[PDB]
Amino acid sequence: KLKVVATNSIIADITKNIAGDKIDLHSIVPIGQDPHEYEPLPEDVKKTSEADLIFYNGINLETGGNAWFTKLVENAKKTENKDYFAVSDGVDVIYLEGQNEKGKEDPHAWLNLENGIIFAKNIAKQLSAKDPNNKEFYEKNLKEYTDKLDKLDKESKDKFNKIPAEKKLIVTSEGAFKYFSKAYGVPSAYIWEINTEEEGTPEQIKTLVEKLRQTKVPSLFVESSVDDRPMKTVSQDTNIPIYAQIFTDSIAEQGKEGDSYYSMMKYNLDKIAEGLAK
Ligand SMILES: [Mn+2]
Repeated sequence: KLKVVATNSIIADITKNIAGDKIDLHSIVPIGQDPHEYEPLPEDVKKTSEADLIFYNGINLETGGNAWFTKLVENAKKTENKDYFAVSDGVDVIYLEGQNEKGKEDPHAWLNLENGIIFAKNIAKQLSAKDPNNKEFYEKNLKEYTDKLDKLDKESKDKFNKIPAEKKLIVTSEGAFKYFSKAYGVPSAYIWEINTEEEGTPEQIKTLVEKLRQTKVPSLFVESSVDDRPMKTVSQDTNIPIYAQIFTDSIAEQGKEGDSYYSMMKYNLDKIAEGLAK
């Protein structure tokens, strides 16, 4: 069976939904861990060597740890677009605020279901290319999976319409909501823009607090994959309660709510809608 490697639990989850049990999947970044700067383990390095097909997010996700993914994929002598593929190829890339080049991209594409579908299309493409036997299975799973996602996106484009503008702000630690914001029309603020930066300096915190004091935002959120101290601080300083943990860089641990791309997207939608209705 096809030996596949996903860099993180999101891509891995999407992959499972395409490949079912037709492949040997290994997911590098453990659930709940930050996929921006990860130190691949020996099993990770071995599985990547043996892999027929490696999926990563690209658009500047796995290029901290000073390019851990690049170095992973160097050492394993793998070739871009032959052995490994960025599953974000195709997304309308959004860039980080201020800096603006290759390495100014914001990686968080998947917080837009349409992009989640693009990922699935890319994942399915490559699975088929590399394992033509199961081409049909994949495409069938794909069509089903993207329907599931598309429905959900279709249903959610409205969720936020009734939120009073001055409450309508998603606040999370990392600025991982740019795509979400664009897709569902709810602005987002944050303590640090991307996890590769210092995380939760008194300055970032002050900046966010001062922005928040100007709002009537009822709830802050905190992602499942970051230290929550900084946001607790924001919470305390603005007296805005942290309403829910949500999912940016990772799906939930096995069995919890949100433990798949689809249901983490569903969870986020729901919790944020409730959180901001409060
Ligand atoms: Mn992130």
